[PDB]
Amino acid sequence: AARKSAPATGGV
Amino acid sequence: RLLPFVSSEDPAQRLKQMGTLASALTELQMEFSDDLTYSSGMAPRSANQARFEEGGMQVLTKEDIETLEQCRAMCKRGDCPPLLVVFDSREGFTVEADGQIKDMTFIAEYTGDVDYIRNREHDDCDSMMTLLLAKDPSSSLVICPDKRGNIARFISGINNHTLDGKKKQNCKCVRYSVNGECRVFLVATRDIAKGERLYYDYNGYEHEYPTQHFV
Ligand SMILES: Nc1ncnc2c1ncn2[C@@H]1O[C@H](CSCC[C@H](N)C(=O)O)[C@@H](O)[C@H]1O
Repeated sequence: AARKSAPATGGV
Repeated sequence: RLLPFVSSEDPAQRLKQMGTLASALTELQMEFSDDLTYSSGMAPRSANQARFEEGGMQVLTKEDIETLEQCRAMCKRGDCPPLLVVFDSREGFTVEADGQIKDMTFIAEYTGDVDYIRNREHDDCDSMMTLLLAKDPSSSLVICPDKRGNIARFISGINNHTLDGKKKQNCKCVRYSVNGECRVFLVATRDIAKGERLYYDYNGYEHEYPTQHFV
């Protein structure tokens, strides 16, 4: 599968 | 700190904007949904607990929660963020600013049906988004806007393979704990001008999205 992903730490 | 977006002042322009989204959703056989949705056939809401995130998850502060709720209320009364969905020959549907969007502005929540990653091993959807990455991989969750979703699933990503691609990034996708649940939001990372196409990094955390062919 192709999956976009984002961090859960580190703010913007 | 999160800033609320500024909707276009002319109501006709907001109408136009929402129209472009409605037509793109229609083209993809989707219904509009501005919230995460749950079901017993997939992943119950109880599975979405930020305390399950391996290595912890940053918590959204009372103040930013207030801003998030302001934006949600604006969307429901018809004040959408100033964004146009536009077809591009090279990228497919893309999203571009239709008014100014300042650095730090809330853009959208990434919405859709939430499901276990283990249930989507053989899914061809090109818009799956990580929600919760747990120590036990069979507990991890993903957002799937294949049937329902909002403008976030149409936003383009950068090419992670070129020195020039990161230069295009003007927003960022982040995950925050809100009232104990994981949530995925998009925020501007610099001032964005009208007509400017939105791009974020599809491979913020995991590198599970192939981008070598992106423009
Ligand atoms: N920078 C980029 N260059 C070329 N295609 C892109 C791109 N960013 C996103 N895309 C396209 O968009 C897909 C992610 S879903 C984003 C919406 C999609 N463009 C659509 O028409 O529905 C990718 O698989 C890719 O096909």
